[PDB]
Amino acid sequence: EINPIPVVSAFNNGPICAGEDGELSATFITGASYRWYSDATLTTLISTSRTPIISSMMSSETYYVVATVNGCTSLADSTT
Amino acid sequence: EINPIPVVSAFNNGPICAGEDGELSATFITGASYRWYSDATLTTLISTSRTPIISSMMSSETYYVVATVNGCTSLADSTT
Repeated sequence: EINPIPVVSAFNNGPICAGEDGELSATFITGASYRWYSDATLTTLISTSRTPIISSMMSSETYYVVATVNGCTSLADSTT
Repeated sequence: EINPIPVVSAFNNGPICAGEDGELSATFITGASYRWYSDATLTTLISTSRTPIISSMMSSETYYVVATVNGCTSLADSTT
């Protein structure tokens, strides 16, 4: 059985005002797990949710997402 | 049948102000049960929920989580 590699895209709420809670989201892939990272090298894990909430953002920041399907991992996408 | 060992990660709401209700969460594993402990030795059980609520926290505290799948237990993760 040769499994396909899933493709996932990342998104956000558009510009947000400092002090507000930012939200991240990603495309839904049936059966996929998701992992969000703060590092470009994917070494620090933030959360494991399709749509995590980031409390009290005071400054611009970037996030990376990897989706996993049937043991196969997507390339990470990113959003700012 | 040889079952895999599940991997579960723990999270929280980020810094919270004293007197507020803190929340814990953990990665979702399909079919897993969850157990949260207050002790590093996993001897005191707090709750059995993926996302328990901790009322009125007045000080920093740490929690441990174990997920169980098909009778196999994960290593405990932790969050502060």
